Amino acid sequence: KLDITTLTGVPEEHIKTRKVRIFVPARNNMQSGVNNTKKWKMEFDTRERWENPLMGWSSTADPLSNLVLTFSTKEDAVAFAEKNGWSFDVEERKVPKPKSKSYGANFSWNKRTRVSTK
Amino acid sequence: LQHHEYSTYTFLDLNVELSKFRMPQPSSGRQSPRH
Amino acid sequence: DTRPTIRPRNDVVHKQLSAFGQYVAEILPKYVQQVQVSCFNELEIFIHPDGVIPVLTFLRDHTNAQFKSLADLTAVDVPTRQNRFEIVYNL
Amino acid sequence: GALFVHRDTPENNPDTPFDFTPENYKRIEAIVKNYPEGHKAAAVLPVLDLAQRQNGWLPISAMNKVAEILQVPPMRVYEVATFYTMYNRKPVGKYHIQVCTTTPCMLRNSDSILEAIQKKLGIKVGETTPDKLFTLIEVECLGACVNAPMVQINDNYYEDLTPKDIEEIIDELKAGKIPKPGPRSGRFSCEPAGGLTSLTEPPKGPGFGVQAGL
Amino acid sequence: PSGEERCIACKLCEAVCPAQAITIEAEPRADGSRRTTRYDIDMTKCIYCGFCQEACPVDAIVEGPNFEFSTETHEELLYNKEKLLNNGDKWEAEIAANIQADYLYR
Amino acid sequence: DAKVSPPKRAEMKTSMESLIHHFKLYTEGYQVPPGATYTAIEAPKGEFGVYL
Amino acid sequence: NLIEVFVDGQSVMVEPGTTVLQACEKVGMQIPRFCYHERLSVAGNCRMCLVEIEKAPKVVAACAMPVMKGWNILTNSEKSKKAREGVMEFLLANHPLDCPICDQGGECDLQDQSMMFGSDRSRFLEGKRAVEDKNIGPLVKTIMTRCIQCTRCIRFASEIAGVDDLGTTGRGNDMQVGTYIEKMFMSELSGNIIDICPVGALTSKPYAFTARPWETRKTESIDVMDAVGSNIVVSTRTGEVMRILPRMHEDINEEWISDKTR
Amino acid sequence: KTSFGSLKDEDRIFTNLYGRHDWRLKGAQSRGDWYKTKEILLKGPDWILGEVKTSGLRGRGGAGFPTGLKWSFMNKPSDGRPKYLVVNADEGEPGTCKDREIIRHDPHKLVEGCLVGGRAMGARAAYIYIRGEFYNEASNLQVAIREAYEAGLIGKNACGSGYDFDVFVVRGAGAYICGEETALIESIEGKQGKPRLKPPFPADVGVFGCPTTVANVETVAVSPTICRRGGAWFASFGRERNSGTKLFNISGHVNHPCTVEEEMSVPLKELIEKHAGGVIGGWDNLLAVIPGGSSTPLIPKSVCETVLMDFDALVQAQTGLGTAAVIVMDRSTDIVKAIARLIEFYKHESCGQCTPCREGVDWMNKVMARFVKGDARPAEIDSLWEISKQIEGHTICALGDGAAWPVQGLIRHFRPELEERMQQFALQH
Ligand SMILES: Cc1cc2nc3c(=O)[nH]c(=O)nc-3n(C[C@H](O)[C@H](O)[C@H](O)COP(=O)(O)O)c2cc1C
Ligand code: SF4
Ligand code: SF4
Ligand code: SF4
Ligand code: SF4
Ligand code: FES
Repeated sequence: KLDITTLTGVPEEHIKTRKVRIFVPARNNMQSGVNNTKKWKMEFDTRERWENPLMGWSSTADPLSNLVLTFSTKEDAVAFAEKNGWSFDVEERKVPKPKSKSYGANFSWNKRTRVSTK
Repeated sequence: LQHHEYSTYTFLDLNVELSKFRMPQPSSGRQSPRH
Repeated sequence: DTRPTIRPRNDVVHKQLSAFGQYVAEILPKYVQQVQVSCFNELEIFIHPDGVIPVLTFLRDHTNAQFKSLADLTAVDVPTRQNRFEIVYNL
Repeated sequence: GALFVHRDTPENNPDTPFDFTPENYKRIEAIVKNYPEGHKAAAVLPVLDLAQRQNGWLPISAMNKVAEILQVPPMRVYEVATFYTMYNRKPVGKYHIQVCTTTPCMLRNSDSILEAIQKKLGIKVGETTPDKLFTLIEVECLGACVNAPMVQINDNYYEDLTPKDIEEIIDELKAGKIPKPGPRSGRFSCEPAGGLTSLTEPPKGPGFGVQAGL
Repeated sequence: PSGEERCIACKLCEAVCPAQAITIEAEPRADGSRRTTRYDIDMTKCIYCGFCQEACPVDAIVEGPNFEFSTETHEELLYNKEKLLNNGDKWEAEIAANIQADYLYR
Repeated sequence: DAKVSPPKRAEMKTSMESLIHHFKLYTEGYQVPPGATYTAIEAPKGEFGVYL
Repeated sequence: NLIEVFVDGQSVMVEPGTTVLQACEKVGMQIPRFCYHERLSVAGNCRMCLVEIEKAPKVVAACAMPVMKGWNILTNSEKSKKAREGVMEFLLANHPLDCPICDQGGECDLQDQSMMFGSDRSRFLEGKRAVEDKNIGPLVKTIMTRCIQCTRCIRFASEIAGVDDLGTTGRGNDMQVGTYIEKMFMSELSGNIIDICPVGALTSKPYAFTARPWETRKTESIDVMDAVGSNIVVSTRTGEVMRILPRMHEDINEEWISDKTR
Repeated sequence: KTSFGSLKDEDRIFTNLYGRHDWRLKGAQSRGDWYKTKEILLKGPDWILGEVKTSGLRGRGGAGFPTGLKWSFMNKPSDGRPKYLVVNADEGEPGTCKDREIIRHDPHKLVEGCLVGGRAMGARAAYIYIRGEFYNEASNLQVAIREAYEAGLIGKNACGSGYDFDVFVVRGAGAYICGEETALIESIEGKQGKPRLKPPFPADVGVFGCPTTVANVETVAVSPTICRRGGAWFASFGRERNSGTKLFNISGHVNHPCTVEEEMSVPLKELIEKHAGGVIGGWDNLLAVIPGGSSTPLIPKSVCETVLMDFDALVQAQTGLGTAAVIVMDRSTDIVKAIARLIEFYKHESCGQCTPCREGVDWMNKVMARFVKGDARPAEIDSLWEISKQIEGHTICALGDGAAWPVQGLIRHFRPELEERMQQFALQH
């Protein structure tokens, strides 16, 4: 098994305490486009983001707070997480169901699908 | 030239007189498909 | 298409590069895995990692391939592959 | 020119008094009986027409009453009332002068008729007479585009008009009279102005030209 | 000219900034308009590229003509919204004149 | 090509299509078709190349 | 039962009654659309999904037209491109220059589809229309000048919410969406009309002006307001919850969340 | 036959167009109506459909679709739902007044046509959708239908044929778009007059969600005469595939505007100069003529000189037959102003549902107004042509096509006038 953890140079705190999530990003509900929901992505766990005293900017001590790796398939992401010794959490991809849509149902004769306005 | 004997309710009054001649309407199976 | 906005495409260089790629693939079938010519007339030869020295030495010394100058040598990290590191030679 | 949003007013509010007379209710019953059961929503247009014909215009209370009677959402009745042009959502005058300004009419100098109406009534297009007797509004072809300038006052067509003829019609209306509908040039119908070029012969009669046996 | 800020908090000046020097926070003001509550640019991170003034659709953020504003402490270079507004009011006459002289090329 | 180069500010403040593209080019930018290239020029110090 | 149709020549087996848009989605082509929504009745009025069927002289509406066996759908043909450009030009002819001030900016379907399928300039030399705003409640901020009359909100109300209050008043270029009377669109699912609306006509009043989509960090979580356990996305920016958006789960909440959850 | 355009009064289907006789049941029966109607219905739907097909009848609404096959589309076994016939009496196309005369002066012919068509299509009833402005005509039609009910011609056991059939008159509300078949169906159902999207076609899903067929008043009223006198007799008039007797409305700048039932494929010049006294000022003063109402592109005097008034001949002439409404404009007419007024009509009579229609019709209206003022540039004519092409074919209803076609015809036949007016406006300023 690949154990490249000793070669990546990551400190121990960010190898064992981390919790990598492997998922396909959900579609932005504000848009009908689905081009972003095609590649598997890998992100770490959110950590403390305190307020900088001088300016109020959101400070952080998490070096891995902006890492978003994109993978073609779930298996590749799982393998990459196993390579670096990161506790991965895979979420199964959710694909919208095929839906039976009929424009003629808008004017049904004995059904509730009859619309009152167009 | 018989069009000047028609009042506002002439069209609707004639429709009322025809209600007896009209045969029963069909049914969709509910009072309104909203039901 | 045509008109100023589009970039003109040169078919002659495309044909020449495709022919030379076929030539290289024929000469070195032991290491050459794939040959491509991009639409902007750039030739790429894909080589099995054991073929670094043979293919480069051929492309440097062969009379029909005098790539005597190493323009660049870089790597591309694609962590979605078994061999994430992709070493690229520019001659 | 009009607004398609309703602002509550003392003369036009949801509490404005309106209700169908019992004879109008009988007419509504017949109208609903016209359409198949389960589709009584098909009567929105005729019931709104009846409400406008009774009240004169369509207050919001009239639309709400129509929706209540037909058991349809009030928004559907609002859509119907705003989509069509014959529904007056604001009070109009006693006589609703409507002039066709489409190309067929325009070619026959309908603008002369419109100018004559404006000169006589003293109100521009869209205005109402100070005595609330006449309302002027331009419209599109009213389906009699072959009969010179034509104005529709209430339910009657006045065709083959001339400025003098329109002045006379307005005078008759203001003097409490019923002007004769139809062409005002001398012709009785869409026939040619001078001399019938067709249908001069008497009708053939029943059974004429019956092919074989049928 | 009315005296009101041109900045309508579209945040694309922050989005285009290649150094991520601009920090913007906005809320619906008491009038209901789009006004920033925080507009902070650290001159200690800016690359003086101009992309901000080129992206602004209302000519609000504008790199002015001043270049001699050296400070004795690092903290003075972390500009607030108040600092920028004050700067704009001070150099407006010149900034306007420069815009008028150059806006036809933009 | 207003989908690569931003439109003029006069066009941006008068044209809906120009404002959309100006908005997108300065927030997301133009999408570049997938591929790779090595473009080199005769820089004053020699050959300067970029493998994009 | 599966009939055979072709999308750009490639064969694909689809059920009878399948629409052109679904046939193209099967192979991976997402036809541009404004009026069509998967969970609403087919309207067919935005006309953005017009595509060219091979050997046919007229462009059909992919959102409504059911496929017939043997059809070859030319998604990227010149007729389709010209139809999309013309429809986008007509949509943007009267659209207001509010992109900097529109909260839909950066996540606007009209912007992205103009960038991808529309032209790059305007031939509209006339004056744009303006629509009086309608107040429909304390949650949905309405700027009706941006409405493209896609009738998504009307259909969503009338079908998913059961509230037959939204509708179109008038006709022609003067058609206006919204309640005819000054009425409040009161529903527990009213918040979703903000999401279905492609343009920034309907926007979240609490979320107004607070942030831009590209800067927000999306965290996928689960709702706890009720016992449904709806899947939501917590959009945070610089360590602060900016908004809550639904996350698609066909078996729990489909595409919607309640007003409390939102 | 070689030359057409001279119909004998014995062959005219509508023998009371001008209202010179009684329009009631007695007058209609004296003029041949309702003769052997029982036998026609007892022939069978197939026989009626065959007669309609053999007559070569095409739609008088404006589309010109083959009537026989269109009606036979409904000839299917019942699926448990009622079947209806819908008569299009909206008549909103500018210049079109033929159905008004039919309803006002020959109403019993329309009722008999409704009965025959419903028998042919197995329709339970007939909803006649008359224009809302046509109130006196609606009253006349209601009186005729009441007389038919009293005589037993319609209703239960219609004409003794054992076929149950009702005729309903539904008044309009003032929308030209309600002339569209699907929009008319929506208006009957009580919604806004917004046209549906096909498929489903009315022959499968129509009024109240039931199989339906929308047809013009003339197309329905000519059916009893076709059935009685024979399909061959009807096909004997006009060119092949353009057979029949057509009602023509001659409006605009003509000496004697009128409406006459001439034979199909009649020469336009013969039709104008014979039944209307020619153009005002002579045929040498004719600028352009719109042959089929407003939705049809205009044709100049050169085309009008030798052209036949039928579907195919006008189609070849880069226009259409439409409703056969012949609008005549003399050379004193501001043709740009007239076309702008037509585009304004289409703007004011737009459902506003489809994006191309709703936006582009108003856009073209503004552009045409600026053209009328001359306040534009010569480069904008091609832009307007492209806008019209984007509108045409990309809409739900054909009102987009009906608004693009006038602009296309004007640009094709009078572009020099537009450019000259633009030059005039430029020079003055
Ligand atoms: C904008 C528009 C207006 C129309 N107006 C009429 C009309 O006034 N009368 C009519 O018979 N058909 C009209 N039509 C055509 C109808 O849609 C339908 O095709 C016709 O009524 C049926 O003709 P047919 O059955 O005789 O073939 C109109 C179509 C459009 C698109
Ligand atoms: S300065 Fe300009 S670009 Fe930046 S947020 Fe304000 S208005 Fe937008
Ligand atoms: S000049 Fe403007 S865009 Fe450039 S780095 Fe500085 S703040 Fe950012
Ligand atoms: S809705 Fe979209 S296109 Fe319209 S102004 Fe807002 S961001 Fe721009
Ligand atoms: S308000 Fe939004 S969802 Fe409703 S019709 Fe307009 S664009 Fe569509
Ligand atoms: S997506 Fe099909 S017409 Fe709008």
